[PDB]
Amino acid sequence: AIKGGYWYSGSGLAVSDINPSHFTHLFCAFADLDPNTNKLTISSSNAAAFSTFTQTVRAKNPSVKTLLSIGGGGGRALAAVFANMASQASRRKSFIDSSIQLARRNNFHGLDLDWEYPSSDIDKTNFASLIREWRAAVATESSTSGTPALLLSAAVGGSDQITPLKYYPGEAIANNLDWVNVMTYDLYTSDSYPTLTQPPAPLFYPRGIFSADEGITKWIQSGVPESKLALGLPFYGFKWRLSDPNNHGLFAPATQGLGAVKYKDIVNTGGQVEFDSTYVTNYRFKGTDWYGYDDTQSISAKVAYAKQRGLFGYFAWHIEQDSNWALSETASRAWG
Ligand SMILES: [Cl-]
Ligand code: NA
Ligand code: NA
Ligand code: NA
Repeated sequence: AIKGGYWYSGSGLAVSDINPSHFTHLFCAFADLDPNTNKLTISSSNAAAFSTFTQTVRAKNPSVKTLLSIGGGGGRALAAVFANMASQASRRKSFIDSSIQLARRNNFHGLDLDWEYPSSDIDKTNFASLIREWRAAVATESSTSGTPALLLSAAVGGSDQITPLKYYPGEAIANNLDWVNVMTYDLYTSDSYPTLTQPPAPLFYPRGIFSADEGITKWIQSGVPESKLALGLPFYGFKWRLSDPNNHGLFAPATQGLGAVKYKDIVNTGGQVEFDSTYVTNYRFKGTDWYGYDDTQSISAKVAYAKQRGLFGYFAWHIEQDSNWALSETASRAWG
């Protein structure tokens, strides 16, 4: 049911170059949360693109649905801002009201909350209040205006490796959001694990305790039904420098991390591509350069996993990182 794609406004991909044929849902990232008013705002840079996002994409795929994403991975400061907004009923009200009005005023079908991350039992309770009040406002605004109701989603931590999932209210999510975008990636980055090559977003991780499978299982255990979970797919990976170009498998000795790299830039490298079916990851190497990332095989494998578990679907972060829609096409084809 969801073939999701995030369009990151700072990516350089123009809205008119998006191919919405491979998606059911497109997220326009990100509106900003104003710390002063606690209103959802759009930067003057984004206003023209956001205001025509939906009209533009629907010219190519009229059945595609759009949502305005709010927040971002903006560090602890942005988390603080969401946290303080969520703490008071009147702040939540400003955010709720402005988010709905902004979605309507800019022809979005929905809103996507990206608070990274609730990080206390109080954050948890406030998150539940925020989303119940948001659902209530969305149902009221829809009934009072006659306008078809906004969709509500949230992007959520995808593993205890990323953030303690105990600080999400699973039951409040199940009853109040239409689905969640489970961020099942960035588990084993080259910045955090610089001395051994890793699968950064492995489906399974039998040498440890965290994986996409662990995260999905925890979300289901936490009170969210599989039919409200969308599996996250990263369109980028991480790079390491190998100690020895001849020692180039998973968990190979590395001298350091060399950052994150878009899929489209990994494919550029050529070299040798491999697929590990135990962890479900691709990797690619040339000389001492090593990349751990999702290529078409692991994308297909993750999408098949999602479909077999009865998940709602999948989403990609983010679409500009793809190469000629290769991963987007692969994921859509895998789902059917
Ligand atoms: Cl490890
Ligand atoms: Na507006
Ligand atoms: Na609902
Ligand atoms: Na080095």
